[PDB]
Amino acid sequence: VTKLQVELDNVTGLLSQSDSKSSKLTKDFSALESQLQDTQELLQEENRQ
Amino acid sequence: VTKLQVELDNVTGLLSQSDSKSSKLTKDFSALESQLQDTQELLQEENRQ
Amino acid sequence: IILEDQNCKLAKEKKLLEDRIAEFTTNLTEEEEKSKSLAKLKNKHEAMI
Amino acid sequence: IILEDQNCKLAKEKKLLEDRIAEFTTNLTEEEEKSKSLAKLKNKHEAMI
Repeated sequence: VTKLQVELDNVTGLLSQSDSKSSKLTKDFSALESQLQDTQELLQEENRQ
Repeated sequence: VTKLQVELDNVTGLLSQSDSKSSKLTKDFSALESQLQDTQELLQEENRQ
Repeated sequence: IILEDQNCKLAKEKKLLEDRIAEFTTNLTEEEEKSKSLAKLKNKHEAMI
Repeated sequence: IILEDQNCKLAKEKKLLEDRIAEFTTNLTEEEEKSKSLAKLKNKHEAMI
């Protein structure tokens, strides 16, 4: 029971760290979306010029 | 002990769900990262052309 | 028509590569999600084993 | 004249897309084996348990 409780804390910490780590990944995913849209618009506008 | 074992399986599922959410962001991260490479690298050719 | 024929077939390559690169990048990250998800679940078996 | 600029742009994009695909597709092979290998690793603990 104590060993399972210790594993529960590690499991809860792993899932919590994964969820918290996912928030930091949103910046990279969101930054790429804004960068991809800006780069795509720059590449598309470059063809017109 | 028997209850914690079954409860551990349910708690472990949340870790996979949290990891899937964090890993899901990495999936689009690699896709956007690869797309940015084709766009960022193409930007250098745009100025050259 | 000859120039458009080449551009038509060549346009599909740029569209297919751009569409395939998104799936290829996600496919590579899919293994990480399954590996990370299985690794997290496997950690519970390691602590139990 | 417009097709020449569009065809030339698609030519560079198609060349960069194929080159970037190999950089990501190559990692998929290692991730595919690692992800699949990790799947059987979890079963080893279950069988051993």
